[PDB]
Amino acid sequence: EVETFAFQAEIAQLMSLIINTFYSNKEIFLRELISNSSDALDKIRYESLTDPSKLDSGKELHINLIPNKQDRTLTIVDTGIGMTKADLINNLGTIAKSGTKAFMEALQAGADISMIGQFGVGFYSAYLVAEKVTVITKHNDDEQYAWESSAGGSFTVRTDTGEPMGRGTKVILHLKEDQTEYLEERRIKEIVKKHSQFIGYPITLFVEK
Ligand SMILES: CS(=O)(=O)Nc1ccc(Cl)cc1
Ligand SMILES: CS(=O)(=O)Nc1ccc(Cl)cc1
Repeated sequence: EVETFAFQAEIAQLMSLIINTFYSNKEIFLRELISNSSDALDKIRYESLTDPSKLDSGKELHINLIPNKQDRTLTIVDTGIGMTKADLINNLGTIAKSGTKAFMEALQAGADISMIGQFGVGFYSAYLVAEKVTVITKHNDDEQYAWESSAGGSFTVRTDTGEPMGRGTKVILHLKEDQTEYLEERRIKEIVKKHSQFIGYPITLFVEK
C-alpha cells in the first residue's frame, strides 16, 4: 500500500533549482545530512534527559556512513529521534515552505547556495548528487516508514517491511551516474574532515569487501 503525494509548489521549485542550477560544490550535501543527523540525535538525547525509557529503542547515539558501489548508494544512518508519518509528509519535519522562501530571499541578498542549511532545508541538497532518495525512519511514537522521491513533483510514503531499525533515520542516496566519487573512501573521509570535524557524535565510515 503506497501513498503518493504532491510536493508543495515551493518545495518542488527548490528541488528543480537544486537539480538544474550549475553549481560545482556538490560535496556540501554530506555536511548537510550529517548536520541533520546530529540535530536528530540532539533531540532524542534531550528527551532522554527526563525520561530514560525514550532510549529503550536503542541507547547508542551515532552516525554511520555506508557506501555500496554495487548498488551505487550512499546511506547515512543515525539513531536520532526519527520521524513520524506526519513528519515525513510535512516535508521531513522541516518548515520547508518558509525556509525555501528565506533561502531564495537570502540568495537575492548575497547568500551562497552552500548556506542552504541555514534555512532549514539542507536535506534537499541530497539532490545535488542523488537521482532518487529513500528515507527510512522509525520514531518512538509511530511505525517504521519509507519515504521516497525522484523529484519530478511527487513523493511516496509506505509502511516499511524491511529491516527493523529500532529508532532513527536512514537516508539512502541513489547516486547519479557521474557522482560516484562520493562512494570512495578517501573522498568521504576528506569531506567529513573538512566540514564535519566537530560533530558531537561518532561517525563511522563503513568499508566494503
Ligand atoms: C543559484 S539557484 O538558482 O538558487 N540554484 C541552486 C540552489 C541550491 C542548490 Cl543546493 C543548488 C543550486
Ligand atoms: C573528522 S573526525 O570526526 O575527526 N573523524 C572522521 C573522519 C572521517 C570520517 Cl569518514 C569519519 C570520522
